[PDB]
Amino acid sequence: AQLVIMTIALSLATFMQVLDSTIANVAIPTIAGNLGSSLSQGTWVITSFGVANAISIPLTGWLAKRVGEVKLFLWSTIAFAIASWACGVSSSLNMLIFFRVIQGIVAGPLIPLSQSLLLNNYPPAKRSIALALWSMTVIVAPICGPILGGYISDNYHWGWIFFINVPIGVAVVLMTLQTLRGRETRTERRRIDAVGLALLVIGIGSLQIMLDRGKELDWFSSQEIIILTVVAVVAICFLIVWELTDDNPIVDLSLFKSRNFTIGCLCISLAYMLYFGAIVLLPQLLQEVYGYTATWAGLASAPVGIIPVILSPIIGRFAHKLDMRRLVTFSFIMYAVCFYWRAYTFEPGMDFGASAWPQFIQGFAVACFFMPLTTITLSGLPPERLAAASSLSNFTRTLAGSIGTSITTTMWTNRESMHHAQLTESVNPFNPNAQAMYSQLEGLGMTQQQASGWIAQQITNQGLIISANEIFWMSAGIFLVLLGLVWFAKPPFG
Amino acid sequence: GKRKRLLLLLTLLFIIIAVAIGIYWFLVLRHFEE
Amino acid sequence: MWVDANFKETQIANMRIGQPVTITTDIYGDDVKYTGKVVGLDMGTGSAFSLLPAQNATGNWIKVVQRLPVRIELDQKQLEQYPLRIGLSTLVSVNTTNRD
Amino acid sequence: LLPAQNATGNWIKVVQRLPVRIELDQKQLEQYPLRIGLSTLVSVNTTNRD
Amino acid sequence: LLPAQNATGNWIKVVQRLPVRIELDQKQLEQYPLRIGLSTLVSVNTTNRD
Amino acid sequence: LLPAQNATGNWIKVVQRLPVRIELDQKQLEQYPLRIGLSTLVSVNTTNRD
Amino acid sequence: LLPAQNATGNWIKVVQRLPVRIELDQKQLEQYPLRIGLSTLVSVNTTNRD
Amino acid sequence: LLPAQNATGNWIKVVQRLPVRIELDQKQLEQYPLRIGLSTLVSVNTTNRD
Repeated sequence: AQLVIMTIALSLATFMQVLDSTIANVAIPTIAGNLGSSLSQGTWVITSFGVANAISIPLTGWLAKRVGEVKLFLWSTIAFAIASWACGVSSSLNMLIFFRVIQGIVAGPLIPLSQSLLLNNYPPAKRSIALALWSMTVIVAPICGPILGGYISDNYHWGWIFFINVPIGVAVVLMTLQTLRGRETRTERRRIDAVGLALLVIGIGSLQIMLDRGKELDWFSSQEIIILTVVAVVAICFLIVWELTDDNPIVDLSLFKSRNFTIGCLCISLAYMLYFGAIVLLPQLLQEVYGYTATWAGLASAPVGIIPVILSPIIGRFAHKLDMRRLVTFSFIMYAVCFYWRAYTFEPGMDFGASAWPQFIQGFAVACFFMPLTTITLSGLPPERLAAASSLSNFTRTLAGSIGTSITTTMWTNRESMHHAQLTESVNPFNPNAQAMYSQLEGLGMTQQQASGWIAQQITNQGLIISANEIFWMSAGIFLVLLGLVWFAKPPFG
Repeated sequence: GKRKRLLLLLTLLFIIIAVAIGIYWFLVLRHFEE
Repeated sequence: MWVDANFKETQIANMRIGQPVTITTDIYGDDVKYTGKVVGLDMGTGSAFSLLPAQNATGNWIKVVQRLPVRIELDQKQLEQYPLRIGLSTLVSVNTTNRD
Repeated sequence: LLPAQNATGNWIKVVQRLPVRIELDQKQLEQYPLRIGLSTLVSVNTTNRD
Repeated sequence: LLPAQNATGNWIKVVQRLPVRIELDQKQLEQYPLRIGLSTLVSVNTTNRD
Repeated sequence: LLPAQNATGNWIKVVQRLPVRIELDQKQLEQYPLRIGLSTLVSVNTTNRD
Repeated sequence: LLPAQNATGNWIKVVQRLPVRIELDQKQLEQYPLRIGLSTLVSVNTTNRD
Repeated sequence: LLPAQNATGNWIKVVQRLPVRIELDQKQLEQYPLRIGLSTLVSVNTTNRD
């Protein structure tokens, strides 16, 4: 059948972007080293893509209304394949940044355009099934990425991270051409608004730069961050004020007039903020405070996909007899349970299983959060506008993810510093079981200064674990309050 | 259009207020290393 | 045995010597109370005599509210019947109404 | 050297532990030798509290 | 008491700090005693540069 | 060597491991030498409880 | 201070750094003094390779 | 300095690395001096196993 092949193709189209997003952050250390640059210098390889993608995502609908959805999809896929190949064969950090910028600008129309095509092409008899299948690919790729990324980083020369996308793009283009022939989309020509584009570029770029660079510059203690935040806020304020008054919609804000859309967008954005701000810490915690490797660290998040890979069809099959709101509430409760589980069970000598059961539990929470909330988000809208709504949803979700990461990292480091301060106090003279430690250390031949450094390192590790567990507790508590918001949405679902 | 004229008008007031606050805070920090 | 109550700098003020105190422990729960008095406050915050930097040199500096220990002396007729052990947690409350 | 404590600013409370010492019947022990550091599961009666 | 090692590749720039000594007046210390380690907010009037 | 430093306030049960000293046939080491610290995989035949 | 261990297994490649010694003109330091630990920016003209 | 302690109950397998010594032609070091701790890329030929 053509439907199944099309489903596979669009799943791959939305899978490649997530794979590329997740793999680079894992591979950044070795890539930075091989090109004679530092971690701060190399981390620009991620911020550039972030800014480019952030700009590209909101603009999907404008190009959709003119170029044509199918043509845009095909052209974007081929261009992304070419850009990934170019990045893979780079030979300098600057050239890598350039090609990453191009790749990010190109890749914007993948996820929302793919979702819109899948939603429209499938007959309404199986809309729920199509949406259920789509949510899987966004829930499995983030874990399918880091394992392979680590294996490639530690075994073969980098560049094969950006080569795997070439065959995926080739298969996607071949299948799309062979399956979507004749299912064209109506177009329309309209005037171009310049102030809107300029205001969007400046504001969103400034916001992304501020979020991605705030940490190293100690946020508001650097004038650069201050000017960036000022320009961002001013651009967004004036830009938003304009769009509601603009005749030609560079961004279609009329969708916010629907109560369901507002509530769904807010809920998904905030829940995603919490999720993505939480999961980011675990890899770093394992690699730095426990000695894990990248491949082992990624392997600790495998048990999340065990549950969704099963329940996703079952939820899709039975969607006819469920009040989706109750699924959202259950998922929020399940996310609180998992984070409280992590909070009261992390210990310096915890085995691999101590950080694998909680993700097995989180599988349920992730499984029943994307499909229902996205079904509510796009409820009752006409078939033609599904593209713009998807673009808005994705833009908000990505913003939430970036914000969550930015807040969580700073909180982690600062609370680690506080705990370090509160701990190093006990290490003084006038204290038994403190000179004994020095005696045992000097027994092994360490100097006095080396022993002091070793004690300081141990205090640092303990502080990181305590600070990391303080963040999980806060996240779960915050979840407990976000529970009830999903009930404000009316039931026109369909 | 007119709504657009008041969109630029309200924005200008905030900007002027911020500029005026910038001098006070300037003088405050300039006269004291804290 | 005595109790070392760590109060923040915000609370250290208004505490004098001899003020009444009430201490409740966890092993015995709320079924048993203790009476005591302030012996005095320490002329140091613990970080005074530390042998290592309070924070890392590489990292930035973050403000942390300090704590200052206080010596509290228990009544000895209650210990003999409800004895304690070193390092047990306890909730302390100091009456600061009277300030000589 | 690094005592976990309810330092001011901590969001999660902690409960201390106090080791108590048990004694084993040696006739059983000689039959099934044990070794230092092995884990177990102890259930102490409290019906009589003279 | 523990040196910072800047030649390690994994180096992130950070603004440095320099200690400065400030002489308090003893007459008001008797009225309001201070302990070692307390925290204060300071302010230096640099209007005169001579 | 050094005590497992005091935990952060949580404690979770984990399985313990106990070393076993396994001899080797010297006549085969000379053909295929080993070195200190090389990982391996042993399998103890335990069908003769005695 | 603490020797680097590179034969570990969790090893990753990072750029190394090599300190270089720079002299200064003392007359300039006469009127704008420096202190140990202050950060700086350095620019070396390598156009003369001999 | 501290031999990594296995049998800790939180053990995960990681590859082990064994250092190998290489003598560098001394007639070419004088033309291109090297420093302690400078990273390099090593290629060792293995066709002649005798």
